[PDB]
Amino acid sequence: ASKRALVILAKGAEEMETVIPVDVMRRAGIKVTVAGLAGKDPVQCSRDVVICPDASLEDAKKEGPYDVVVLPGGNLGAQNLSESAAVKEILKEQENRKGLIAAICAGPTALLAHEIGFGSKVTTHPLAKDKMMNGGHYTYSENRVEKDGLILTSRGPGTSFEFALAIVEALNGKEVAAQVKAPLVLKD
Amino acid sequence: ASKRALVILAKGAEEMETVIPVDVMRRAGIKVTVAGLAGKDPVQCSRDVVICPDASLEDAKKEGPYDVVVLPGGNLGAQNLSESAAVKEILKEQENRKGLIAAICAGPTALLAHEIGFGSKVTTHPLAKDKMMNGGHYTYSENRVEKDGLILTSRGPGTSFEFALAIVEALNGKEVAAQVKAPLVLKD
Repeated sequence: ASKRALVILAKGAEEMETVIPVDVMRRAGIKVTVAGLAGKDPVQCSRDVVICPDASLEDAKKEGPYDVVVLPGGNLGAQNLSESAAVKEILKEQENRKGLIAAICAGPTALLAHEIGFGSKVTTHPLAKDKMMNGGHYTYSENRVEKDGLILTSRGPGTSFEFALAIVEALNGKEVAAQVKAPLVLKD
Repeated sequence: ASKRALVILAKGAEEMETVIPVDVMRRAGIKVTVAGLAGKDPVQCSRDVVICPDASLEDAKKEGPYDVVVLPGGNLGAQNLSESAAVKEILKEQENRKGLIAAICAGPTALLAHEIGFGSKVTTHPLAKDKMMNGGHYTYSENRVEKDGLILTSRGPGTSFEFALAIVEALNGKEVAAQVKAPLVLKD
């Protein structure tokens, strides 16, 4: 009866956009797997924070399905996610089974690379808008958090808490999200 | 001409309160050393995020002095910081040379354990107030960020961005903090 989350961690990922959702989701009782794109080895994030993943993406792929797949941002991290065939397979499968897909900042540009969720309203970091909108396959939003169907997007490191709590609300409901939120000392 | 920051990382530390200041400070051009209390080995944080430190605290101690010493929160992380003699030596030295000391959430309780900054106005996480105020050696504040002399404190994971930007402003000034802040997409 426990929900499961997959966080895909690639070199150059924004470590704040990786750790906040993982932390907040585990506070909500969600079983989170931080899967290294390139294997089990430690991952050097965009600001040189080094994180040890829980598993390789190859191994975590076999232990699905997941209720949410989370794509952190970071320009170079998002590029690595966009070039990976394993990520394409995971996202297409998740879209087919109508599971939740969550991406923040530059992360949503991986959805375009893999042709995921065309026609959805999405947001990105302001600096990633032009890349996300190449071809006009999505409709752009400036909301700090945007959810259209099974596609949940957010804008930047400073929206990471709202992004993470939106996932919790989608998976575990509004009451759990509010309980998890109070001890964090968030402003609004 | 480069400012230097020391972040002391112990088991049970709150990984969000560790990664946000490190990331934000490196965005500000500050040279940050994430020093493992127990050595160079990876550190399991409070929500099971595993971080590889840049150096052992023993090694980082020799490469001082630092313009700021940063103590993350996390109840068990703060207890480990409070029991460490090496931390006592670093903090007392930092206080004598009138360097900045920054602690967030449960982190400020390590200041009480090591008799640092008595008489200062400080804040903590609401759940750590009673422990911080044992003996009445400080004056308590409910501000999200509190700075009294060389003691800078903050309340919780949700104040981590404001806590980190206050450090940048103290070290590099108000203009740099504002430049670093804009791309984060913070609300206020």
